[PDB]
Amino acid sequence: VKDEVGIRAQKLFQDFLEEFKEDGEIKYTRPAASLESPDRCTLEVSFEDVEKYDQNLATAIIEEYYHIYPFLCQSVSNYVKDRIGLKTQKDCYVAFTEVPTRHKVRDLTTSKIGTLIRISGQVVRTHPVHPELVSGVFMCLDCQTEIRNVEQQFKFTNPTICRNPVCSNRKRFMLDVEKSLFLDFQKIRIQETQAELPRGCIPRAVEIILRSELVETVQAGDRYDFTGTLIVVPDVSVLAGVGTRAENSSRHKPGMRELNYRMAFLACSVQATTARFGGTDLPMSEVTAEDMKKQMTDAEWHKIYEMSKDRNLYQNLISSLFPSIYGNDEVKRGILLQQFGGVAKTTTEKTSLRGDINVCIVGDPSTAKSQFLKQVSDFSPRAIYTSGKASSAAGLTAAVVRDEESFDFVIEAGALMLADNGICCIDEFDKMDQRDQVAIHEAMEQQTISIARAGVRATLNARTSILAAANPINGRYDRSKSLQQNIQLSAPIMSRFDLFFILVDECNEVVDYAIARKIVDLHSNIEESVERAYTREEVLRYVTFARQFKPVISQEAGHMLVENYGHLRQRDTGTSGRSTWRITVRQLESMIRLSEAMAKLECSNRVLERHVKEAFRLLNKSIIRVEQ
Amino acid sequence: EDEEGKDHIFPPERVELLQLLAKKPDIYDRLARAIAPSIYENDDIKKGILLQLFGGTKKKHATLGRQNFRSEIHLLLCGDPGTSKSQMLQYVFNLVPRSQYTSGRGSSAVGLTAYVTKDPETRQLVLQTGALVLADNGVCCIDEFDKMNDSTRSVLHEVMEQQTLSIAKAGIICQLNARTSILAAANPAESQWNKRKNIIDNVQLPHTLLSRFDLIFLVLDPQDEIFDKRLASHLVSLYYVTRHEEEDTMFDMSVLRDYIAYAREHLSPTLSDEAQQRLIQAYVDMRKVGAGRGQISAYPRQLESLIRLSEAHAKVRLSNQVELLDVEEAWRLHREALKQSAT
DNA sequence: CGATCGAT
DNA sequence: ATCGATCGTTTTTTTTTTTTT
Ligand SMILES: Nc1ncnc2c1ncn2[C@@H]1O[C@H](COP(=O)(O)OP(=O)(O)O)[C@@H](O)[C@H]1O
Ligand SMILES: Nc1ncnc2c1ncn2[C@@H]1O[C@H](COP(=O)(O)OP(=O)(O)O)[C@@H](O)[C@H]1O
Repeated sequence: VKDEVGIRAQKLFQDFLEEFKEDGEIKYTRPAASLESPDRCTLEVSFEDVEKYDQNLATAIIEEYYHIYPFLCQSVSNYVKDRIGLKTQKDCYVAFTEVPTRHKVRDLTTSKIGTLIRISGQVVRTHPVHPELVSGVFMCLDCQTEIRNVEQQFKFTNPTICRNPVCSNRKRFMLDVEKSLFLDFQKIRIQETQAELPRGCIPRAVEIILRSELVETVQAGDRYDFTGTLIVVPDVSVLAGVGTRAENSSRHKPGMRELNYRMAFLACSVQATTARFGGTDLPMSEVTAEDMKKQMTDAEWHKIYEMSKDRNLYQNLISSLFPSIYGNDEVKRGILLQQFGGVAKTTTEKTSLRGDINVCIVGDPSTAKSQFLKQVSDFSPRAIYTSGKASSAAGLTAAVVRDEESFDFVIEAGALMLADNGICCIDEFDKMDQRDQVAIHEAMEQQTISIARAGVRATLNARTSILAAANPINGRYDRSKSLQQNIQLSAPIMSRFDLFFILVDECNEVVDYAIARKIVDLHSNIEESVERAYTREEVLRYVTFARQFKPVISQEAGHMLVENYGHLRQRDTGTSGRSTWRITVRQLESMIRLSEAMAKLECSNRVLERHVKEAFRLLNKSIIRVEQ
Repeated sequence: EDEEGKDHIFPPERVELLQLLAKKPDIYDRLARAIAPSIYENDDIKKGILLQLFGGTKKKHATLGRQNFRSEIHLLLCGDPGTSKSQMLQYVFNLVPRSQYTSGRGSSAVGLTAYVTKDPETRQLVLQTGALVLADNGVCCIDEFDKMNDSTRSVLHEVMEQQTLSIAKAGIICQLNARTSILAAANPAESQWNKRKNIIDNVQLPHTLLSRFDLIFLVLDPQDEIFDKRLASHLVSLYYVTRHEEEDTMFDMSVLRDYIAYAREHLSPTLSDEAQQRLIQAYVDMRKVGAGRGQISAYPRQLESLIRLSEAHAKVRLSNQVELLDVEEAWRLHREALKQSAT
């Protein structure tokens, strides 16, 4: 038999890593040790390590793989047997990696089979889980049916001759779906590499298949690294293949099937890169291996305590993410509270209670209100941005279909709608048509929305806050008309938005030259930016930690937010004579979570009356800022 | 030719001639003069073309991860039908490496992206192809700009101002990369640009979005009856002979073409002190512009374009460090076509 | 063109 | 067991009307 060399090879590979494999340690025993209890049968193996210990079985491997492949499972079983009292339930999935060579859709021939190569592309027109009972039990009819044999080939054949008797050799027993061998896969398609975009021909597409553990972790918009298991495809029928046809015409002494095979492709490894984030128990670049609530959730307390303790870190952090930017210092402190948590109570079945807050920008032209947010897509997770007219109202809705593809009417998603716990802000809120506008009129507040005309019990939900992009009528803040005529917009959204912070433009020479003095350290290609206080890694980790705390109110300003709000509406008892304005409890709700988040800054629970006072100050800022 | 990079490397003997070309202060006009095959009228813009011939500088942003300001170069030509914008640039389609040629009403927004339909190869339909993401860094010669629905031309705001794309359909949902520079040949809703009605409104666009562009070097019919005969005779004789001459306009077979090609790659303009500080002084009156009724004025995006122009013109002359003269031709480029609406 | 079925 | 005579065997289409946003 051919591959007994491969048998002994991975055998003594085990026998070496049965001892140490890496510095008195092994990287593929503790994965197997976690395996031992549930026995899930997936273990990736480093391809480098074949060249480390086995001394270039890569070329012993990377051609006759498809035939050798099954012997690796027997090898796997032999591994698990040595130290575990073992039954042959064991199996072999593999998710190979540590492989160098990266080829594409063009170097395809008869000579490319049985390899392990890594390849990318795109993901399109996905398709579902569709099981397989590959195996069973089948022989003659009478008694002699105990058949756990090798009958699991792709080309399936109930017909078997016999095991013990002289009995039927076409009349089969019945089937076993009970105590036999089954498994799963799916099927999707892939387009040409967007890293390899030549002219002329189409995006030649490949067929693709996935084993058990690979499943439902592919997804549209993602590039990959496969195995190189190009196939002889056990196909059944096709046209246009009018080549010569053959079949075994046996010995003369004193069934048919037309043969035209097609191609597909199979793979048993994935690194869905460019699509990987990780929360806080992932060890980052900067860590501190310590004990904590969880693994690395705040094990950098050794610093994050410090980043939660200073009375200076407020302003320092206000200045630790605008190094390349200069403007007012109010949104530079308020906008983070949009990204910073809210309330997060633990309370009744009254109704959904919200954590997030509406947020706005207005300003004169060319003020880099865009550059505030152009980065934010690159900044936060879940929170990817484009414009609203960057798509249709198949941004909010999906693309409305009136032709038959699966059931002839499909509006079940959107573009705003898939921003769950991230914001997908938009620009140009003034000239956009009043369709998504009145959709947002309740989709921001009552985050539980429906449609008709194509509804599969339409109940969708927004999840996050927003960033606005207004601009005045004349392009300038010419004080010649009221704000209600300066923007020519509605009331309730001007109250739904509990925070405005308009950016006004002027002309004073020192300012503009000071900006160019920013530019002094924008192209000094060494030192083209300004100093900082806090690195990004610790910043986002502190952010990722500061939520898990259960913020609380028991504070006399919590008792006497009645007092500050009574004064809020005492001074706002007017705002009715000269160009009347409106007060409303959304303002209170917003101040509440605002004060709460302002104390969530503290890495502490339990609201303090300082936070109320600053929140009152800021609300006063916003409302007097609304003053004409 | 195309952009593999490896299968295009040039020999040192050609580098001799390339740096020879660079050794001309005449080079500032030579290649702009070598733009046309035979056209010898008022090429004063072809220098402004040539900053996109030598197609822009690469101010990378692998440095801070922030603010991703490419040296975005964006210029369009607009004027009357007399100018051969369509034909010039039909020939320039036979120049540009990533030569495209579409225009108003050749293809929709989805006629530029998501060519989605059935595929009997898979026996299934697939999510499929586009136009612009094939033309990264390239150009599409374009005409009849004031012809499209608002569906298109609100895409261009997205790319011209962010140079991006993020897409959401029921099938694949994508955040791709797309980015390139313009050429276009926009037209008005009129037949001639109306005298005493600037393109501030003549071509069909809004109030300061018209102002938003870097600078569109204006085009119009030459208002002089006389010069027709010269080229009506010379460039018809061009046909009558059906060949050229390598006169003072020495048309290089490929000695022009690698100074084009090789000068995309090994070059890195840098600023020490030269080409910045002039308007960093003169911004006093450059932003006394706050006054005006319904006008459009000076803004602090201009200098971004100025630095970009500057590193572009340092690309010609191959000055690894800053060129200063680029400022002077930049100011020229400006105020030859910024006083078209003093009104 | 395939399997059933009978006898030699 | 072997051969031969018995039994039974069938597949091909593309486009027009009213409806909904
Ligand atoms: N404080 C600042 N920091 C950085 N860039 C700035 C600042 N102020 C202005 N700018 C520049 O001014 C430009 C503003 O343009 P932008 O406001 O995006 O146009 P629009 O007004 O159409 O939104 C940006 O390109 C930005 O680089
Ligand atoms: N310098 C030139 N060389 C060659 N042809 C010219 C020149 N100047 C004008 N033309 C002629 O003028 C016409 C310009 O029309 P065209 O530019 O195609 O209209 P539009 O301006 O709508 O694109 C062309 O047919 C071209 O032959």
